[PDB]
Amino acid sequence: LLFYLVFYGFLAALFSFTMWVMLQTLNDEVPKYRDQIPSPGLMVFPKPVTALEYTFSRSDPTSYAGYIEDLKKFLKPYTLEEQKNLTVCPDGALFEQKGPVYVACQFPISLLQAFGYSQGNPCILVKMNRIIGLKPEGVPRIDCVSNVAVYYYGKKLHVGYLQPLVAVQVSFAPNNTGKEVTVECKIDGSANLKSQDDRDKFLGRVMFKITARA
Amino acid sequence: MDDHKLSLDELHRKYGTDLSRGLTSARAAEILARDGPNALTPPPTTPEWIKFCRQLFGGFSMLLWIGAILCFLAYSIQAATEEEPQNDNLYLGVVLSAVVIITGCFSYYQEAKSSKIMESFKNMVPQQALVIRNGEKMSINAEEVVVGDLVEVKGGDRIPADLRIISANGCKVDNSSLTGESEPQTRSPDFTNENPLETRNIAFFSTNCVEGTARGIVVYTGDRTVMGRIAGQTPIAAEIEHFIHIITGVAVFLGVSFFILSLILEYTWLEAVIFLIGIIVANVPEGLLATVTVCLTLTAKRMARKNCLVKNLEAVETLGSTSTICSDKTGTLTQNRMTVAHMWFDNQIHEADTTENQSGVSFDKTSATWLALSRIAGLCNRAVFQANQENLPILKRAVAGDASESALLKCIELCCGSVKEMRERYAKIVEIPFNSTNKYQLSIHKNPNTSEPQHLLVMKGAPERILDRCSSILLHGKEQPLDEELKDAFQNAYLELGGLGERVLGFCHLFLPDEQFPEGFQFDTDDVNFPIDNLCFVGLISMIDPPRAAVPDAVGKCRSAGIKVIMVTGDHPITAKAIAKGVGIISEGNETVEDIAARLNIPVSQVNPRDAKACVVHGSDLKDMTSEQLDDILKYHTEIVFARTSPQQKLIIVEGCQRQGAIVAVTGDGVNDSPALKKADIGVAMGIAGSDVSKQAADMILLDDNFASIVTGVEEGRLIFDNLKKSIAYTLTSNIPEITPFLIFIIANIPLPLGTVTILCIDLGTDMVPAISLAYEQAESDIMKRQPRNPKTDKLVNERLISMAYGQIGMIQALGGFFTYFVILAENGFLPIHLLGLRVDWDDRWINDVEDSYGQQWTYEQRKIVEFTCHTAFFVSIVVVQWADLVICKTRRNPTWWFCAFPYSLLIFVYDKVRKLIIRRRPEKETYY
Amino acid sequence: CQEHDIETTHGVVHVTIRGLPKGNRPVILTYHDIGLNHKSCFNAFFNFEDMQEITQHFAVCHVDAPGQQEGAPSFPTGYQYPTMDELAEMLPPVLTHLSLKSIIGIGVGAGAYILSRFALNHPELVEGLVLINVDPCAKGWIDWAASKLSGLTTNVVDIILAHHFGQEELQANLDLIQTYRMHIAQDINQDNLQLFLNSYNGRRDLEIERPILGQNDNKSKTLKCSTLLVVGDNSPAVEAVVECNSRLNPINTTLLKMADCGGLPQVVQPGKLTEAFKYFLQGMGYIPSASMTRLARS
Amino acid sequence: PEYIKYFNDKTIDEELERDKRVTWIVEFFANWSNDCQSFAPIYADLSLKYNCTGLNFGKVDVGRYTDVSTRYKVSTSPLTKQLPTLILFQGGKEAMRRPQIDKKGRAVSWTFSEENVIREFNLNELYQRAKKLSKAGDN
Ligand SMILES: Nc1ncnc2c1ncn2[C@@H]1O[C@H](COP(=O)(O)OP(=O)(O)CP(=O)(O)O)[C@@H](O)[C@H]1O
Ligand code: NA
Ligand code: NA
Repeated sequence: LLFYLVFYGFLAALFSFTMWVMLQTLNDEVPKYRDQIPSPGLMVFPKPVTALEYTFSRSDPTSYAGYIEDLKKFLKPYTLEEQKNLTVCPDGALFEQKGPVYVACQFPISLLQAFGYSQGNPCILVKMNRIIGLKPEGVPRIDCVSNVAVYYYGKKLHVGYLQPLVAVQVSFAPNNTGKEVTVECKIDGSANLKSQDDRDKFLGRVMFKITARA
Repeated sequence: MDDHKLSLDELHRKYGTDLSRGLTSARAAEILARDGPNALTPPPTTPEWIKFCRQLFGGFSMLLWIGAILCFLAYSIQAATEEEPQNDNLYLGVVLSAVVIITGCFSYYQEAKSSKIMESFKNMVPQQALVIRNGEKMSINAEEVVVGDLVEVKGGDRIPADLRIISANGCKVDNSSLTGESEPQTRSPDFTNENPLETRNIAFFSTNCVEGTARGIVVYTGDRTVMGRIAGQTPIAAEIEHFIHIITGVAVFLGVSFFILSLILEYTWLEAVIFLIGIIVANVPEGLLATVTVCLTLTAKRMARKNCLVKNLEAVETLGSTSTICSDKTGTLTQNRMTVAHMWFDNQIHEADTTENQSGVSFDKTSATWLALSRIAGLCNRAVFQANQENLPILKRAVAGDASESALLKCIELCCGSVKEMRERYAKIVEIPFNSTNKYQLSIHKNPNTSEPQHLLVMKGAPERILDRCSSILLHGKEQPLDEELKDAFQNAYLELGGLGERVLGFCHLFLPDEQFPEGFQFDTDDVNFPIDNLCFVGLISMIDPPRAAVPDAVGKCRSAGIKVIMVTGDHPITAKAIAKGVGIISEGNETVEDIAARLNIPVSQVNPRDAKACVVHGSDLKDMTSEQLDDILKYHTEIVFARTSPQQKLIIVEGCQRQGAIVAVTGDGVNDSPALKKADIGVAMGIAGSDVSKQAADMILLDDNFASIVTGVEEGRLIFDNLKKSIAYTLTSNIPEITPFLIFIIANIPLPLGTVTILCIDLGTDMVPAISLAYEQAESDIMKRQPRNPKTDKLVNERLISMAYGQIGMIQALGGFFTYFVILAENGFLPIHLLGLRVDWDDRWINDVEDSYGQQWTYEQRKIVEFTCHTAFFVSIVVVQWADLVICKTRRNPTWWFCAFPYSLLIFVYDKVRKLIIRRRPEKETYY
Repeated sequence: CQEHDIETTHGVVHVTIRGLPKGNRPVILTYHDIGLNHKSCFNAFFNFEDMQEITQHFAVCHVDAPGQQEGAPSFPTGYQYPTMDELAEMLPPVLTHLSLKSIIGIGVGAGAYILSRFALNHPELVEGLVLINVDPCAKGWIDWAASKLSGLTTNVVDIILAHHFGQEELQANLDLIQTYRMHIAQDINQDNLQLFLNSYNGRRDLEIERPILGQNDNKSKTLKCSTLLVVGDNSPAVEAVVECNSRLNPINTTLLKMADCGGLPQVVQPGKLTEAFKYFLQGMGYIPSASMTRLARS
Repeated sequence: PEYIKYFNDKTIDEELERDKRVTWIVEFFANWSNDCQSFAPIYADLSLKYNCTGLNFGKVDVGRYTDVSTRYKVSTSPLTKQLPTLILFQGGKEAMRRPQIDKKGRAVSWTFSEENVIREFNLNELYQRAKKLSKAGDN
């Protein structure tokens, strides 16, 4: 009848103990192995309802809202009041760290100027996958082509990290309105930062389809 | 178109053979070379690789071809529609092709292994033929019979080829092969009918000579013969068929439910179809029937090196459910190697001994009664010395014939000597062969004496059946009338000599009067005219037939195993009871009603039969016993001896035993024992001294004619029911590790621990585990101490086996695979607390920022290389863990950071392998763990 | 008991014959196993009460392997010990020195192999054979490797004890194991004992096959004598004797798988072995006046 | 067991005549008897307790050594039920037997349990006497 209750109930005790022993030989700031994620792929924010296809109507507040509150919530820690407690790292450098306490740099939200949905020039943020370590190579630059207008040590150590964002503004002028704009962003000017794969269409390149309903 | 119309001289002309010695070996070899083997009958068979086509097809193996063809069609459509097609559907088709190819190779090997042994069993007992070659009686293999041989067929003998009968001493053949009639048709050397199929001078191939003797010239051997020119459920198999059906139903239910849930969970149509066909063809118990056949064939091979040749695999499992053995004394329970101990010609125990010198104890040819008895014994015997081993001692010699006859011949040679010359002096006129129905054998000879009446009568047989036809005696060479003063002494001699388990044969002779039987009197076997009654008794003969050396131990094993041993014998109720006590059939304690009527003095009619647990039943009392009267004997008595019983009453005995719900094994070595051999659940024939008819009627052949070999076969077949469950509980263990990944997937919303290709790869590596679990088996120390298995109540598969196999040895292999999955996902960053609710974003191809627990962000195609690593690790870990578990179990009882692999799935085994030892659930399930 | 030392062109065999009288009648010749003498193997069997009805009619000759006797000097360092097949060549001169014309053999383990090889070489000097725990086959390759491994890890006494006795009786029967431990370790010379063990391990193969009726009339190769194969139900040598049950003519060969029995059936079940031996001997024309056991008991 | 001492038919008399102060408790057994196998562990755990210097435990196989079965009047026939036999040897001479042999020469049936050995052989008092006397030998 209920004989399995005692058997299964205490069967998990060995399973839990073996899980516990495994969890105490790991760190909390670095994975044991990390070769599957050797280079960082790219991604577009906000994440559409469909396969990276943005679709909003300019004559509607709710149509472009689902992206506006997403961008506002995501870009909240980047604001001026929430970046005043980080050291300003030199521009163009390769800032490293070795101290027992790690602190990230400052990323001002004023970098991503101009979110243009109502104006007719929607702004979507193209991010970069975070990899623990993996210092970038050459001149990292996100090249986005359709007028397209472009503008780590761990979650525990590098606390306060603010990754470099790139904001892509695809203008919808009256002469070209209602089209399905397909932009092709890609990392350029780098060697470690891979950009060519067959099955992995996102390792370096992200392709989104922005469309405004006239 | 035969030679039944030819003359005796014409047979010599046509075939070039002398009809007194046959064609000699010099031409026999040439004729064998020219025409080939006697029994050709070549059947056509499969070209072998055609069977491979059936192995790589059919059953549930065609679902994988359906899946592979669907995958290839979808690949073709995708390649035609979209440029740069995804090389995944082609790989999917290739994998489900190679899986079936490998599984079919496994099945073909596993079936050829069984077929090799099963065909090996058919050559241990070849068909034999007695041909007269070089003027001597030899026994060639039946395939060497040559057109023109001289073949002699006795009773219960398969006829080797088409014979034209030239001599026949009352021969009747069973022609049911070409007709439907089973009545024995008489055969004579005389032309009877124009049709060769209805004449009396032709005996056909494959028929049986059910009575008598004959001799013929082979006319058609291979395919020119009339036979060569013209061309089922058991409880164990039924149980394993019903179980496979219900488990297949469960498999289809689970596969359909999983396919529906996959469609609900946003699966691809082809992916979900392949998942359903990988679940169905992984949960079905394919190979269970092959494993069962492997077990049966292996254990039939094991009990053939112990002289128990089974003629089919259905007798392998019946031998093991046995609860009654009806055995025959002479040959089976006794060695049939007979030596003389005491003599009875006078009213005294006349001892005898070996070591010819000093005459053996103290006695010689002084007594004329002894002289007459010796002459009678020498003349009545048909056994003769083999013409070899002359320098060997008389006792250490080769004699062909009946064992009692051989002992008598050796005795006469040791005492008087030159029994061949003694028989030459007394030329035999007529001979009446011994029959199990007549219980006697007589002969008439010619007397070269002085006061002889010109005719001599010689008789031997059952002592009490001989005294009943004797009116005179011979004491010290003088004839006296028969009275009680000698009858009490004769019965006392039978009681003392027969009470020692010594076989006594009554010999008697009557001087045939000359005035009634002249020199040329008519002497015919049929319608006897000689005075069978009123003979002169010249004494009995007491010799030993010791029990077989391993038979008392076998009776002890039967007694401890709950098997009833019944002795059916034709000997006296005195000798039979003595032998039953000497072999242990009637054990100490239990006494016959005649024993408890003499331990305390009352008449036997005043004794309650319920006080006696042993009885000796005379065969003449069983002939007037109803079915309800034999029932009161077989169930109220634990030890039954049927003495003075003909071979035709063994049918009544086995029928009465079977009316009690027993599984009867019966022993037979004659044509008259065939209905008993065909009625019994197991029919046992004798491989040394047994008819070709009994060897056909039987389901088993005793290569040594030993009762101990039957018990050894029962002991070996008892080990089938505990090895079949180790296979039904090992084909089922792997199912839970195959279906728990998807259940946990659905419930806990975690990345998939195991995929369809790896699901179909798991059941490949774990497919031969039950097969190798039976070649490395062991034997229990109490297999022969248990009561017989009830085949109608004892079930191979029960809830206590299915529940154990699934919920105790599959839920602990599933955890050992889940450990490898969790760890391979943990070393890469994802912690088990994070891996919960992740399957919605883990499986989203357009969410390429899935947050690692250590802060990293993974692309879809980077997550689905760790996922496939987890799948492959799951498969390999489960397979290697099952193999190592097999080795550890049948060894113990009856590297770089790789602690998460096979290590834990063997560690989790250790805990329940040990903790379960504490429960000791009695109604025991700690044999497996 | 008369003890003889016989020079035998391969060493010297020590034989102890009890019941000296002989004639045209066979004697009983016994050969022991590894770790034993004739005393450690057959001295509580021929002293058994039921056995005394068979030893008044037969002479018993007890054969010791060269050097595996009582009070045996150590063999020289690296002495060339005779093979299992040279041990069976020492028996015909034993028979001629004692004026024996024929024997009935009882052998245990290695003695069964030696007596079987002797009966194969000279079938005219043997009438019957009681073979106990007989291994007709070579050790093999996996077993050879395991022996080479256990030779250094385990003591010779424990090796021999595991050879003789099964796993269950190595723990249950306290006084049997504690008796034969002293028997092996204190009554045998330990250099000659390892010599005998080495010669038995590389024992070659008994060339015997079961005669097939008819076709196999070409040459055949088997024992032409009444064989009684004896093994216990719980002995480590069950499979070896069952392999020896095949490759032997079933016409004259008997297999006794004794129940409730272990490694050495002649010392733990001598009553059940005496009865089988008596019936085996009576089947060949000996002691015909001996009453059937379990009949004279009642 | 290194506490029970197994005897031959030479050594038993040697070690019974070696010391006259010592009490010897010797079991006469045979490897074919099934009763001696049942009494085998009981004797072992009795010697595990009462093994003082003045009281040692012995054993002898009378199934193999038939010269002990005669000098100590222990019947090896299986129809006598004399096996196992427990004999006490106070002062080198027999002081008590189990099972006891009556006038006719038939052994009275006796149950060889642990609780029947200490009581009838006075093992609890032999232990105390021997352990009290042994301290005088070292003084
Ligand atoms: N050659 C022979 N001539 C005459 N009588 C014979 C005989 N061989 C056997 N008998 C007698 O025939 C009787 C019955 O023989 P039957 O063949 O029916 O059973 P059986 O004696 O062979 C013992 P079992 O039935 O156990 O094999 C016995 O009394 C026996 O002495
Ligand atoms: Na399957
Ligand atoms: Na399975």
